[PDB]
Amino acid sequence: MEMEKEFEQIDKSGSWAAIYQDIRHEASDFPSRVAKLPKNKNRNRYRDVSPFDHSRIKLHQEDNDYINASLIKMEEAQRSYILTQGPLPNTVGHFWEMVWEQKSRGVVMLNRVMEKGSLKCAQYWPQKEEKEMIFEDTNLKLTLISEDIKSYYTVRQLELENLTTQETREILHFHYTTWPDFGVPESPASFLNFLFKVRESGSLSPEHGPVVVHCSAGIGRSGTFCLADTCLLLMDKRKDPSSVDIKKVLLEMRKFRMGLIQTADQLRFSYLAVIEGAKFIMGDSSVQDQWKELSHEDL
Ligand SMILES: Cc1ccc(Sc2ncccc2C(=O)O)cc1
Ligand SMILES: Cc1ccc(Sc2ncccc2C(=O)O)cc1
Repeated sequence: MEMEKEFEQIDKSGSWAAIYQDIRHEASDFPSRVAKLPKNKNRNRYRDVSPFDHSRIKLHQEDNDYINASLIKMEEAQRSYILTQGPLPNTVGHFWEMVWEQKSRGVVMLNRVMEKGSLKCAQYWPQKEEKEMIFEDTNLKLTLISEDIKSYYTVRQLELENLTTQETREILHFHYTTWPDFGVPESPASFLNFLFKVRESGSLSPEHGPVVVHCSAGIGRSGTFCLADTCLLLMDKRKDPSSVDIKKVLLEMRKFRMGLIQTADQLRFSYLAVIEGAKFIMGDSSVQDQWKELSHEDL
């Protein structure tokens, strides 16, 4: 079926939980043996969220090459993403090692450091220009260059230096700051405006390594971001945009990391985002300005 009318048909029939459970039943199951080795227990935030062996990102280190991160490679859309958990106190150095080794330009963060009164990830970037961070275990230095705070998100320019070779690179940090502690946003307008800002930066483009995207576990909000981006790109590439099947795309992405999209509410929100985003793309270029306005990002 098409998307927008399949959407109204699930709303009127109130069957989002059943649709989502079907996806869970059909999703791939691949081994994650490296994640479960005892030496890696303090490298995993959640015991039930692990990268598959076949798609996990390897650190270029001979002692322990493990990080909780997966390469999602979308062949028809010609986009790749790295999805990872929020860094832990003992993995912030591994996190920036991965960014360096994979030649990423951008990092997309979809959570706040504290949510629901508990820590959801480490403070892994510097908050003041004059107070840089040094990661001694991986020999990297990280400096805040500039920060632009908007109403729904913040963009930061960061400098990452490999202290071994004295090479430097500019990394862009895209921080969506307004996802609610419970549930999903009422309108997808600010999330879509954010996605378009990441796109406009070059961070998703083939001349760079894959974008690194995370939330707390790296499967829920993170899955919503890459699912919406890939579906919109396929609608632009194909002769028949109504042939894009969001459930089939999600199952393809779940071949590369378990658990993407964590609730039926996140599934419904992903449909909403793709539906509204397809109107702004067209050919309606003006819709982009509309999203920006409706997002009230200023202040
Ligand atoms: C490796 C790297 C190089 C350059 C930059 S940007 C910059 N650096 C210093 C002053 C100003 C800027 C600016 O972009 O205005 C970031 C990272
Ligand atoms: C064990 C575990 C912990 C956390 C997560 S993320 C999550 N969990 C439950 C609902 C929603 C989300 C979300 O994606 O926001 C997944 C698994």
